Order: sequence, then C-alpha cells, then structure tokens
Amino acid sequence: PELFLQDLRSLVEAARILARLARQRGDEHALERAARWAEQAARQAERLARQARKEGNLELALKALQILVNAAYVLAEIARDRGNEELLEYAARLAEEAARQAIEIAAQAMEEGNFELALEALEIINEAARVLARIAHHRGNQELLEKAASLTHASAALSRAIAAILEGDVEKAVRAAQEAVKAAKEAGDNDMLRAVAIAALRIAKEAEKQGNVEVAVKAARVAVEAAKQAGDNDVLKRVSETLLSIAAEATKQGNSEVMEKAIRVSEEAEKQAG
Amino acid sequence: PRLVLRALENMVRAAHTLAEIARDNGNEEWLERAARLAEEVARRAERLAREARKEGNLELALKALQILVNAAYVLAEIARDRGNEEELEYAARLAEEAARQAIEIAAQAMEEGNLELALKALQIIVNAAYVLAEIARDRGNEELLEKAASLAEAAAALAEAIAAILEGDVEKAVRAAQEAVKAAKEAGDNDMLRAVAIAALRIAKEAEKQGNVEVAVKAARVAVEAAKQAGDNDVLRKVAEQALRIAKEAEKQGNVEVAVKAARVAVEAAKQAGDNDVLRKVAEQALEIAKKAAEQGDVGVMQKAMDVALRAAGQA
Amino acid sequence: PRLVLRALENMVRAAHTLAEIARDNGNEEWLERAARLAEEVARRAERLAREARKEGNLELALKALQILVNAAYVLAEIARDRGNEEELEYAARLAEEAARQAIEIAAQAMEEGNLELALKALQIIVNAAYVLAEIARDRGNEELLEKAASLAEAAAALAEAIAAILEGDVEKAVRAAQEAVKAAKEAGDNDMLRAVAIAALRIAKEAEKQGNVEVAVKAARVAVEAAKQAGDNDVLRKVAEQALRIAKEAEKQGNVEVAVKAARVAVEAAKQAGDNDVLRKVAEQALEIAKKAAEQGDVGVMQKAMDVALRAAGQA
Amino acid sequence: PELFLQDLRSLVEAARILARLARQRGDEHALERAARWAEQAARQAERLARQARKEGNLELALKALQILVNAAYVLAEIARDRGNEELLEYAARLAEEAARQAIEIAAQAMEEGNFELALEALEIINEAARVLARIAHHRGNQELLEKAASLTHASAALSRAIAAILEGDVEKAVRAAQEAVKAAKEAGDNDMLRAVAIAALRIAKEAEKQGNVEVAVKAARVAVEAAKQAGDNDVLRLVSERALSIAASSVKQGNYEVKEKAIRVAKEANKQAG
Repeated sequence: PELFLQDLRSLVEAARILARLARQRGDEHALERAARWAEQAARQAERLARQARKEGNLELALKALQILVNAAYVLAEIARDRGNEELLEYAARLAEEAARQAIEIAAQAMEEGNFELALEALEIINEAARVLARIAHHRGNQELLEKAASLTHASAALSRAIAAILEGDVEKAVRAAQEAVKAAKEAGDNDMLRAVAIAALRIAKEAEKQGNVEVAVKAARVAVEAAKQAGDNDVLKRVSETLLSIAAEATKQGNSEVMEKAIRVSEEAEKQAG
Repeated sequence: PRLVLRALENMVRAAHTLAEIARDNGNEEWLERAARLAEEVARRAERLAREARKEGNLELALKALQILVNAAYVLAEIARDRGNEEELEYAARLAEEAARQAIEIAAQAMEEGNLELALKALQIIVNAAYVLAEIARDRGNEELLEKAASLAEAAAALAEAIAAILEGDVEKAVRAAQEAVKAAKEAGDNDMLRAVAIAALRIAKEAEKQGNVEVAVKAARVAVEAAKQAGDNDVLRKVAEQALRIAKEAEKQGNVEVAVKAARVAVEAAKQAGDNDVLRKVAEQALEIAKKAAEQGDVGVMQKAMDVALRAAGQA
Repeated sequence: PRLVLRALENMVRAAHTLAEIARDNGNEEWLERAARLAEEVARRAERLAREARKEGNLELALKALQILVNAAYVLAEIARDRGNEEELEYAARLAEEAARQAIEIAAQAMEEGNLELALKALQIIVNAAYVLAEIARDRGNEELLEKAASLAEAAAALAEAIAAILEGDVEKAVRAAQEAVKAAKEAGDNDMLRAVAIAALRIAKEAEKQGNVEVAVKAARVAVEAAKQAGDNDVLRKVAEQALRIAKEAEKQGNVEVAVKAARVAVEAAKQAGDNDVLRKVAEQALEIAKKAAEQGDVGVMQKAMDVALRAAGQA
Repeated sequence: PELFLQDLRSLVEAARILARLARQRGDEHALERAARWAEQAARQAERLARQARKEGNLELALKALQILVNAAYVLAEIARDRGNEELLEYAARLAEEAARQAIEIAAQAMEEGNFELALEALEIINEAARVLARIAHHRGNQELLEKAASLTHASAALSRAIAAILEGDVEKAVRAAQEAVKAAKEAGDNDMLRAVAIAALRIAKEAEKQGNVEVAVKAARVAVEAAKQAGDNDVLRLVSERALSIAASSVKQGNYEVKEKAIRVAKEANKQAG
C-alpha cells in the first residue's frame, strides 16, 4: 500500500513545481495539466481515506488525509492565481469533509483512549485550516477565517488538555477542558463538540481511576455541557451512566454531597436525552 | 513522555497558525491567545528540560529545545509586529538559557562520545542562534548578531570536525577546530568554549588510537586555547592526562620532539589550574621524556626536554 | 447440581426439626407450616429427580432419590401424627414411585456392572422399605405390610446375590437367587422380577468366565422362572441370547446334556416371546446341539435332542 | 489439627455412652464424673472454636461448632434429668454464642457466594436450634420455642433462596426472600436480618450479573426492608452501592422507570443511613 502515498506525494510536488515554472513560462496549459495531475490523485485518495475506515489502519488513514491536505495547499496555490471559483469551491468542500472525517477518526481514537492517534488527527485538523484560511485571504470572507482559526483553536485546546492527562493531573486537565469547551462554543461545530464530549468522558474515567470523584463531576459536567450545546443521545446515555459510576464511587468515599450532585447531573443528562 | 513533546510541538503549530491567520485581520486577541500559549509552552518546556536532565534521555531534552526554538520564533513573530521590547526580551532571555543548557547537553554527549546526540544538539544550537540573530537585527543589538553568529558558526564547525573525525583526516578536523575556536572567541561564551574544548578532547581521545601524536598536539593546542578562556578545572586536568598519554606514546615511538611539545602544551593548561599533584606528575613524566631523549642521544632535544621539564617544575 | 441437592436435603432436615418442635409443643399452625414447607420441597425434589435421570448421572439421581426418601420419611412422620389418609397415600405413592425408579437405576447399574451404584441403590431401596413399613403400620393395611416385607426380603436376597457376585461362589449365588425368585413371585412386583432376572444374567455371565456352564444353566432356569411371570420382552431376548451362548460353551466342553438343558430353557422363553429371529436362531442351534449329540452317539440324549429341537421347530 | 476434633467427638461419645449407662445404673458420683468429662470437653472445644476464626479455615470452624452442638445435646440430657437449670443455662449460652458465630460465617460465605459453607453453617444452626428447643421445653420458654420455629423457618428460607440462586430463578428467589424477611421480623434478631440482607445483596448481585434489573429492584426492595429493620449502616451503604449498580444497569437498558425506582431505593437506603 505505502508506495501509493509516497508516489502521490511525489505527484503533488510535481504539480506544485510545474506551476512554479509555468508562471515564469506564462503558460495556462501547464496549469490545466497540473490541475489534472492533482485531481487524478485527489479523487482516488478521497476514496482510499473513506475505505480505510473499514480497514482500521488509522495511521495510513490519517497519512492519506495529510496527503489530501498537502494536495489541497497545492490546489489552492494554483487556483488563487487561476481566478476560477468552482475549483476553489471543490478544494474547499473537499478540505471541509477531510477535516470533518479527521474528527470522526479522532472520536473513535479518544473513545479507545488512543491519545497517540488523537494528537495526530488533531495535527491534521490544525494544519487543514491553513488552506481554507489562505483561500479565504483571496475570497475575502472573514467568516471563513474565523471558522478556520476556531477549528485550530478547539483542536489545540484538546491537545493542551491531553498533555495534562498524560502528565497525570486531572484537575489541571479539567481546567484546560473548561477552556476547550469555551473554544468549541466559539467554533460552533457539533462534531468538534462530540470530540470534546468523548474527551470529557475519557477524562471523567481517568478521574474515577484516580478516585477524584469531585473533579470527575466537573469533567462529566463539561461532557454534558458539550452535549447540551449540541445533542447526541448516545453521548448523553454514556455520560448519565458514567455519572452514576461517579455517584457509586462517591458513595464508596461516603461523600453524600458529591453523590447527590452526581445523581442530579446524571438525571440532567437523562432529562436532556428526553 | 513522548506524547507531551508531540502535544507541545502541536501547540506551537497551533499558535503559529493562529498568528498566520490573525495578521490579515489585525486580530490582537488571537495574537494574545497565541502569545499566552507560547509563554505556557516555554514554561512547561523548561520544566520538561529540567526533568529530562535528571532522567538522562537527551533526545527528549533536545526535542524540547527544538520546540523552545520554534516557540521563540512564534514569540518573536508576534513581538516584532507589536514593536515592544519586553516581548522580545523575555524570548531572548529564554533562548539564551535554553542555548546555554543545550551547550551542557552537547558537552555531555561529546564527552560520552555519542556523535549522534552531538550533531543533533549542535543543530539545535544553530537553530536557536537563528532566532537570536533574527531578533538582534530587528531590535538593533548588533552585538547579539555577533553572539548568535559565533554560537551558530562554532556549533557548525564542531559538526564539520565530527564529520572529518569519521573520515579520518584528523588534521582537516583540527583545521576546522582552529576556525571553530576563532569563531567562538569572537563573542566568548565560556560554556560554548567548554563544549569546544570537549570536542578537542574527543579529537585527542581518537588520535591515541591512530598514533599520529604530532597532529594530536595540534588538537591539544586548540583545546588549551579554548580552556584558557573558560577555566574548568576538570577540563584542564583531562588536557593534562591527554598530554601525558601523548608523551608516553611519543617516547615509545621515539618522537621525543613531539613529546617535548606535548609537555609544553601540558604546562600551558596545568598552570591555569595550579593543581600541584598534576604539576608534579607532569614534571615527573617530563623528566622521563628527558631520560628518553638522553637514551636516543638527541642532545638538543634533551636540552629542550630539560627546559620544558624544569619550566613545568618551576610552576609548582 | 451438588449445591441444589445439598440445599434440598437441608430443607428436608429443617422440615424434620420443625415437625419435631411442633409435635413436642402441640401447635397446629406450626404443623400446618411444616406440611406446606414439606409439600413444596417434595414437588421440587420430584422434578429434580426426573431431570437427574434424564441427565444420565445415576449417582446424582440416587442422591435425589435418597432426598425424596428422606422427604417421604418427614411427610410420613407429619402425616401419622396429623391423622389423614390422603397424606399417608401421598407418602406411600412417593415411596413406591421412588422405589420403582430406584430399581430401574439398580437394573441399569447391574447390567453396566457398576457395583458401587448397585450397592447404593439397594441401600436407597432398603431405606424406602423402612419408610413403606412405617406408613403401612400406622395406616393399618396388611397388603402394604406384605408388600414391604416381601420387597425387603427380595432386596436382602439381591444384596446376598451381589455379595456372591463379589465372592465368586456361584452355588451360593444360585441358592440366594432361588430365594430371590421365591420372594419376587410371592410379591408379583414387575421391577423386582426384572432386577432378579438381570442379576441372574450377570451371575451367568460370570459363571461363563469361570467355565461353569452347569451352574450357569441352573441360573438360567431361575431366570426363565421369573421372566415367564414378567413379560419383559427384551429381557426374554437377553435370556434367550445368553442361553444360546451357554449352549455353545456346553458344545465346546462336549457336555451335550447341559447343552440340551440350555436349549430346553431357551425354547421355553422363546415360546413366551414370539420373536421369530430368536426362534429360528434357537432352532438352528438346537440342530447344531443335536448334531454334536449324534457325534457323541448317546441314544437317550439324542431322543431328548430330537424332542427339544423338533418341539422348537413345531413352535417356530 | 483435625485429630483434636475427632478425639473431642470421641470424648462426647464416651460421655454420651456413660450418660446412657448412668440413666440405667443410677449413681450421683458417676453422674458428676460424666458432667466433669462433658463440661471439660465443651471448654476444650471452645478454645479451638474461638481460635478457628483467627485461623480462617471456616470448615474446621463450623466443624468445631458441630462438636459444641453435639455436646450440648448431652449436656441438656444430663441437666434436665439431674435437675440443674444452671447446666441448661451453660448449654443455652454455648448454643446461642455458637449460632451467633455461625450466622457471621454464613454471612461471609454468602458474600463470597461460597454457599457450601453457608448451607453447612445453616445446618449447624438447625441442629443448634433442635438442642435449644429440647432445653426450652423443660424451662417452659414458649418464646424460645417460637424463636426456634422462626429460626429454622428462616434458615430454610435462606437455604431455598440459595438454591434458587444456584438454579438462577431470581424471581423465585425474591418470592422466597419475601417470606424470609417476614420470618426474620417475627424472630426479632438483627443478626439474622443481616444474614437476610446479605442474601438479598447476593441475590441482587446475581440479578445484576444476569442483567435482570427489574427483579433486582424487587430484590433491593426486600434487602432495604431487612436493612431498615436491622439498622446496620454498612449494609445500608452496600445496598445503596448495589442500588446504584442497578441504576447504571437500568440506564444501560435505557429504562428510565427502573432507573427512577433504583435511585429512589438508593435514596431510601441513604435516608435510613442519615
């Protein structure tokens, strides 16, 4: 398999270099050729990235997504000079679905607690916005710049929070998550909010493992904050369940107040599921 | 461990992109978020470097140092368009102690003889110096160009010399090392010069295997040039041990002229430390050189061996 | 499995204590509570025993039967002091039905040759005889007393026969078996007869290993005596097959007199059974026996060999 | 060690045979001799019986209790015929203590699901009760006779519930437990109520293992009844924790009504614990 991606990278570099020379040469036919070199890779790579969700090799999947992002940059590098908005719109919609699918990968990875893949998927998400932003520099919509910046910001806050879990302080992690959910509130994407919720669940599970049920109530409270901002019933179930898990550990600690809170918030999550 | 480094690096990516986007809008709030993140990254990365210095995985440290360089670039990029000096000053201070700690990492790696880590650390030092030089031009501290430039150039000359050690033309390595000490001496950080002296000790430690005692003395002549700036007693002590190793072999090789010159270098170092045990041990071997020159019947070299042995004794 | 048996037994033991306590104090409510408790446990135990038999673990089944016999003892203890006939009838039904199942277990165990099961099963049967006796006395019924006595005597003869199967004295075994059929024929119990026949079959199987065809035929003469009352068609088949096996050994020994007696038994059984393949196999061997008796040339034996083989053909 | 039990049994047998003989061949000196032999055997066993709890071999422990019960039969026989209500007191105290200790053994075994020991301890309790009834008959204590009937009824009900658990019919077990709790209420012993509650907990644990949350709520409703009558906060805590298990399992089933009951039951247990 691997050679495909390596050759696609070479073909993306060839399209980029041809366009660099073509602007010295003053030639549109080279731009047509380059656009075709790029499109022939892009459509096949998109199908591969979709296919890889069946195959489960998330390393090859995120590498294919990175190849798509790298191609998207080269496509923008042509399209911003070539003056056609359909080509820009194709690249933009492709990049938007690429970032969205990276979030879908990240949701699985963080549910599994594979922060390793999560940081790499978040890295794809951080870089992917740059192409949309450099497109928006030319298209003039500050709204796209805001979306792009926010997209990076939320994935960056998740990265900052993940570091505190690996460093082993759930309260610092929850404080960072409390920043992350505000960043996601500015961003306004439900699927990023699902990523936040899945992280907040994994954080709550960490806080239970460390016996810090009070911090776990905060972690779950952020989880249901994300769900209350953008609905997902299976999240709300998992959260409500986890909040009973927290209530049970709080019962084991004899802390009736934290147990009562954990029940009331478990009940809020159930009430939001409706 | 390595997860944290990835996270910090990718936080720097984020801050870099945040500045890249913000400069089209003039979004000071995005720049402020980025700056606060970059400061946090520096703070956490310093903690990481301190801990790694206990843990002994030098790669974690040097990667953290590259992250610190990248973060210092992000700080500088935000700072230069705000035009404030403190925003440059904090980054410069961080970068200086980062580079200084990196020189300790490089020194340890070169003393242990791990060229891989040496090359990595030296490259990190060149990158750190690039941030310092970029800041220096934009701020008008032209002497900071000199200090950055020398720190870079020396770090590169050390890497080049390491390549020449691996090829085996040790005098080409010494030719590089002569330029290396010259470059370092143009701004004069004693810690860099300690690292240079440790590289010259690596050259000497390798030359003992090869038996070109003549070129080994030329390497020691570089070593003492640097060591005479810095004054680290154990460096000077090691230089004396190498010079006596060189003498003991040069005696067996019958090249008492090179042996006498090795002693002439030995005292040049040993006098700076003033350790009587070294100075007496050195003078004792210097009379063994004189004895060997008499055993050759090499009258004038024996007179020079008397001169150097007595002059060495004359310092203790 | 094991736990549930233990627990039921413990519930029966509890019912026993409660019935003791109640009968000492004279409290009617405690008697009624005990009766209710005991009945539900009995219903449970019956189902368990039916299932244990279907699982094919005879040992667990006979423990379940022992639990049922204990339950019947407690039920009878309650009933005989309570003063109602249906309670005693239910206990009698439980006891007899358990005894039927137990004898069927014992029959299987004897044909498998599992002495341990068979011995345990006889002990269960003896315990059932005790329970039957206690019921029968306090109910006041001479016929059921006669059942209990005759069954117990027949069981004792079966135990004696099992002991003889250990000891290897086949004459002692037949002496016991003669009394066993005497008791069983006085009783008219089909399962007791079935058991006696299966015991006689294994006695004969062992007598053949010893080569004692004579006593094997004496045992077969008892076997047909029982089987002719009982009408167990497959037992009649097993008997007839064994009678021919015995006759074949009597031919190999040249004891044509014993062989002709073995045929005389075989045809008696076959005439009850009406199994055509058996009848033809019997007549076939009857001619083989007559052929060897003609090779011996004993005229009076040949008149018998004629008479038997020809009568057999006259039924076949 | 085992030999000590076997020889203690032999001393009980010798004492039994002597007492049986003495009732034929009357002599106050032989009667005192037998009483001395018997009480000595009892106290010799008592040292082992108290020790065995430290040693943790519950089989040897309940076997030592069986020795004490068997001896108590002989002590009672001697005492009631001789006319010494003090020896009836000593025997009754031996039996009551042994039964109280056996109830604890049964509770520990039921917490393990090591029902083997529980059934045997209950068997010891039944035989102990048998002796106690023989004693009480001569004192005229109708109250103790009613208690013995109740105790034997309750131990039988526990045994039935245990059997229903090995059978896996938790509904039949709960139906039996509903009888058991009434029988324990009539007996008026909090430690028997603890055994009933511990059984009810183990029943609920089975229902949870099998996912039968509805029957588990019924089981918990019985358990908290027993605990509410007994007044043991550690039981009430364990009940509340198990009720939160049932609640989490109910959210796993998505059943809001069974969740609601499970929370109300956990809150009843909390309301009694204070």
